Amino acid sequence: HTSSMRGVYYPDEIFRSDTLYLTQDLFLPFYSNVTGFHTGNPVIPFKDGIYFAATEKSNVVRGWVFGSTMNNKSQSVIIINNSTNVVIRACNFELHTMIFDNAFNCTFEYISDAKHLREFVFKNKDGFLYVYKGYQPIDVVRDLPSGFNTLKPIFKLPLGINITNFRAILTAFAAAYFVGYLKPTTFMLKYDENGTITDAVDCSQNPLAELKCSVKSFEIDKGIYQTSNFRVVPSGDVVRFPNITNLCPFGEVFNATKFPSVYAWERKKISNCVADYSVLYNSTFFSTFKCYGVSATKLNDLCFSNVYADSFVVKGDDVRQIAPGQTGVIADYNYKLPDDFMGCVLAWNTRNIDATSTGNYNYKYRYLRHGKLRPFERDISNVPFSPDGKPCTPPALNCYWPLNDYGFYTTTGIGYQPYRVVVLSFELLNAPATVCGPKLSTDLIKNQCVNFNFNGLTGTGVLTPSSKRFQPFQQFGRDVSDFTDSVRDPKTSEILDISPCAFGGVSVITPGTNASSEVAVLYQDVNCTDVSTAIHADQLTPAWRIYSTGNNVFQTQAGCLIGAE
Amino acid sequence: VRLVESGGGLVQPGGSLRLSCAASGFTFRNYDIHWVRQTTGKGLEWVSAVGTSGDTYYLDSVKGRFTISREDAKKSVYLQMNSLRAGDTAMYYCVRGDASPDNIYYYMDVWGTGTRVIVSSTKGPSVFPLAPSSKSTSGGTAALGCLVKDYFPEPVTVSWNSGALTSGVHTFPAVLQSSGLYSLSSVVTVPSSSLGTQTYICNVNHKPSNTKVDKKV
Amino acid sequence: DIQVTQSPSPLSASVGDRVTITCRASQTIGKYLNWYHQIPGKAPKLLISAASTLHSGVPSRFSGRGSGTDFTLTISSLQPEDFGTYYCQQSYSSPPWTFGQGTKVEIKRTVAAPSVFIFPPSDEQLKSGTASVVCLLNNFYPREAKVQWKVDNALQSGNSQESVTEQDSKDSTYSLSSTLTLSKADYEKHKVYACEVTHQGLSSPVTKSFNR
Repeated sequence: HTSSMRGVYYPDEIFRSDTLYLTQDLFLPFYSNVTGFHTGNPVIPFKDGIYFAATEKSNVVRGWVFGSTMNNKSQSVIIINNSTNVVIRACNFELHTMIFDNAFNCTFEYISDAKHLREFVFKNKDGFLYVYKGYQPIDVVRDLPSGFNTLKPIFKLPLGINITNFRAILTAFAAAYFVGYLKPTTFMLKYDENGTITDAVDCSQNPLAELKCSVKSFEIDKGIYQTSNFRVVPSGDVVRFPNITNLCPFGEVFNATKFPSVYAWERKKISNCVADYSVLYNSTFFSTFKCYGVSATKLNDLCFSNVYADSFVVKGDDVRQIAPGQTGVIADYNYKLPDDFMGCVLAWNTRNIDATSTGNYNYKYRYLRHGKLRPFERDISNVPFSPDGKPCTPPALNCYWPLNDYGFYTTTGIGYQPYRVVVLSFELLNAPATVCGPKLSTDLIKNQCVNFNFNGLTGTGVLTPSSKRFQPFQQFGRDVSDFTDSVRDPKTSEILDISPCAFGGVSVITPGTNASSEVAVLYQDVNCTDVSTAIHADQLTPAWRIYSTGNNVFQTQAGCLIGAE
Repeated sequence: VRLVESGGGLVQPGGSLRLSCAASGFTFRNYDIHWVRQTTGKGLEWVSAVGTSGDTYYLDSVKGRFTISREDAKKSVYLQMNSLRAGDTAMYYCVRGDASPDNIYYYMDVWGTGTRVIVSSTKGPSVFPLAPSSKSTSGGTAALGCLVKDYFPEPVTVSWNSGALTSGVHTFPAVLQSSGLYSLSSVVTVPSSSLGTQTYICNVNHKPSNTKVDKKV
Repeated sequence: DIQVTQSPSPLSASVGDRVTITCRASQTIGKYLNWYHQIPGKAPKLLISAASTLHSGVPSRFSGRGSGTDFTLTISSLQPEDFGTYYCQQSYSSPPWTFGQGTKVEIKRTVAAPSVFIFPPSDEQLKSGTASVVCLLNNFYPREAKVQWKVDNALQSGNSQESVTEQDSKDSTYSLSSTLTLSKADYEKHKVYACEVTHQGLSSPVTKSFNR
């Protein structure tokens, strides 16, 4: 009455050579509690993923009808084996003889014409029915024997129906069911010659199996080994970046019929938006698209604190000092940039607009100024300059205006053409998220080891509400080890976030695979007091199903060795 | 998480030749995919990459000539090379970019295997057998010679009777000459006794014209 | 752009584990710089993260530090399966993903004396009108020697190509093949062909020559 390493199926149909692949979608953990019925007439249980197995000869249990609640409440798929005529109907309802009951609406007629132990594993994921077939000659009549029973798929008809039950068992028999539930875990399969498996290691049954799956080898030597214990209890995934808000004004930036000079660059503030970032990627005519702080692609994944826009016109190839560190005449007199800019820049040609064949003298730049400009500094002064005071009335001796106008014309070179540079200054200061990517969010699930994907904080853990010392203007928070400690929700209900996770990754001490079969654990940094409480309540990350505790000893750097006294 | 390349390169400078980069069981619908150009003794000069959106990046030099395209369900990324010049003969790789916290690093997470796109002409290798056996140096230590010339591809190897003694020697990597052809100089150490003893057969083979040639030197 | 310069000299790894791999750049960057590794023959791979996020795949012995503009790559006890060239890349300029140059890590052993042997051109090559002067240099540890070509007391250079093999695993020595290609007329005009070899492990420059 226990699944002794039963229910191993191929995760895909791609042929693989001799390697050690790690499977995640595989189900039916080894040594699981199977609800075998060794028999409103049937005993139809909930599906939740099942494992079909018939240990009776003469083909007693030959029909199973998947679907939903009976009595004509939802669509149900009929899989009946009658005289080698497998007709898969998915339209008959129930107000052997459960087919001709009602004929309201029928569609999708599928006809497939053509001791014993037949194993079947049924999977329903995103509306896809996966059916596998496996046979193994047995001789005992006590219970389910051991074995591997490599499964092979036979039918993969989705039907868009979430199966939840199974019925229509024959009569006039023994007659058993042997249906067992499955749990989502991780698996490590072996690929031998001729495309057969013949060996599988479920990384969820014992710490020794987890250690075997860690180093990716079917043999463990003596010593201490551990890799993050990240293949014990997986779960779903939560997301962020809630429903969209008013559109970002980034579109109206690249539409002004007129643009300022270099010394009088306008600073437009952008806040409380959800930037699409579609005008930056598409329309690939930006000849100087560069990013400095963030990656040029990872823009729809972050929530910037505050973004701006700096629009000015430069002359051709003179766009080489709008980068952090570059110096020159347009880097300390007209427009500056900090050493840590953390933003992108763009520049597109405007030869057919800001250029004439008779004089386009409308843009100027500052090239004579006392000292250098500070990061993000603007000066629109207009006065003759001399480093001795010297009000310098223009025509007196040698006074001239420290502003040289450009020479924009039509018949010129590439390096003398008006290039409008729009500088987007991104920020990640301590402030609520004012600009994010066009994504959707879901509900904040509590007390579940789901991976969290916040505005800019990713990872995994048990998201649980708590109480700490937070500030209204502060959105997220880090720990001493540069790890995300707490973060508020961008949508609403600003509360604390995931508490400290499991107390490190426990190591597995094994004195040798060929030596013995014992298993012992070694916790890196724990107190050896609340470990049993966290394990018995299924709240700890390395929580094995078949696991116990014999003795815990607490010393300086204890590392309670559970497994040997 | 592994990417497998496909195809190679044989066309002449001035033609078109595309590449492909497959994927594996990893979720290849949100990560990035870029190219890498290794000229076997130069810098990894490639910046082209495509992201989740319609983002298409290229290099400042090869701009308006190459195009990139990816397919999520097919798990394949393409790179077409229009108007190919002669200064692009290198091994092209496929890389993936990912940032752990949100944006800081790319890490070039998973590489590929490579694809050589050479742009030149091909000929037939000419081996020079009949090395000087005994004309000026008989005793002491010496070496033989199986120099080959005039061959564009180099899927060659020179074995010494498939192994019969314990001396220890290896061949030399080929070198591209100024004309556009390669040349190899395979040598072998002399054992305690070689004059009038077990000879050696240079197994130079794998000619594009399917014409094998072997001779003892 | 962000011009990054690595160590311009390969570090011959002895039995010790004290490397000084530097990745200095022009501007200053906090952690916008990574480190990779490529064994000659295969594709590159990630070795060291941005000095604070070294993940799995690479053993925890390989450490990393960096701040400002001077980066240092501290490595623990070296392993024989962890040799090759280590590259570093800047992460500031996002579109121009420009890598570094390369720092080769070889094995250090005892100094060997190169057995200089120059061989005359083949007999069948003379029927085509060309001539190849090959000078063989094998069994030497220091990979710093350069070959000088002199024919009839005349300096010959510019028309010679050299090919050096990787460090073997049996004797940990190198082998060089310097070939000087000359025409038939220039070969028949001269008679003496000397192969001048200058090596550090040799007390005197060994020069071999032959007469036609």
